[PDB]
Amino acid sequence: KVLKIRYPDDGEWPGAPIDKDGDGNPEFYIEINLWNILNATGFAEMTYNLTSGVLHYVQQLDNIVLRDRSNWVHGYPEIFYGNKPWNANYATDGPIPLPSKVSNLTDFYLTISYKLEPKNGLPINFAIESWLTREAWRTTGINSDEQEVMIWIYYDGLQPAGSKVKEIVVPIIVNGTPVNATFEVWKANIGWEYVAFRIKTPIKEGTVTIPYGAFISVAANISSLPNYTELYLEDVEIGTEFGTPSTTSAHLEWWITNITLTPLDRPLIS
Ligand SMILES: OC[C@H]1O[C@@H](O[C@H]2[C@H](O)[C@@H](O)[C@H](O[C@@H]3[C@@H](O)[C@H](O[C@H]4[C@H](O)[C@@H](O)[C@H](O)O[C@@H]4CO)O[C@H](CO)[C@H]3O)O[C@@H]2CO)[C@H](O)[C@@H](O)[C@@H]1O
Ligand SMILES: [Ca+2]
Ligand SMILES: [Ca+2]
Repeated sequence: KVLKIRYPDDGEWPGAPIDKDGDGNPEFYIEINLWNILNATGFAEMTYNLTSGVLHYVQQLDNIVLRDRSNWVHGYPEIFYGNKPWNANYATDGPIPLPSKVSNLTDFYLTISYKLEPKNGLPINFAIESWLTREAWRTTGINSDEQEVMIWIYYDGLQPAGSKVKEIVVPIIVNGTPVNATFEVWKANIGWEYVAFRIKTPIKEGTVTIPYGAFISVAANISSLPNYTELYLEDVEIGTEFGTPSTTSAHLEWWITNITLTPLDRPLIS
């Protein structure tokens, strides 16, 4: 009834599938993903109560030494749907067929109910991201003709990579009320093309619905990549990046009670 992963007990890369019907196809996949931490004291723990429906992340890390300061953040504990293209983990038991080529995909809403509690001014975000790859089922990383898209609905003390391009309006739902929100658009070349959308009014808790195609359509429009609509939307990842090169302790807790992807009857890109 309860799934738990823990760093450092489970190794360098704790992770597990959420497979509530035990059918061998996960609905979601969880990872602690401390990808830029070389060593730390303390622990990080992610639990998922299958019975009550709550994901709870608890982190108390100290003595943090990074693998590369130039990566800036320490890690990205997360839950995702689809095929994460950095490893052999995947979750495909859901209504949206990911991976699929962006030219063939439905638009969809993403709704998340959550609460964030970073401690002591820890720099964090709450970021949704997707990777867009040239092959359908990538498991060995990302190339320079591919894209990373993030959507930050909370942040404190972090800025996206690269340069600010523009601001856009995206209609979202916040705590049940539809509302025009503003997103900053940022773009970088970091070994692949990176496009980030950073809300101008961060939301530290509640229920938020976003239209995924509004973001992928702007990412397509501003891209420098050839043949963009041939790329595959591999996954949708939801997690909190945290830390800076100056951060040596990182205590954080969060909860997610619901993630829903709702297909629409319209193309992703418009
Ligand atoms: O699963 C076990 C296998 O793990 C392999 O290592 C993987 C690791 O699982 C995976 O989680 C890691 O992914 C990170 C990716 O989350 C991160 O994304 C960044 C992004 O680059 C950055 O631009 C944006 O700002 O933030 C994102 C979130 O913080 O990117 C880094 C690459 O820079 C990824 O490392 O990828 C690992 C491989 O690099 C082990 O290799 C394997 O042995 C093991 O069996
Ligand atoms: Ca399943
Ligand atoms: Ca994978």
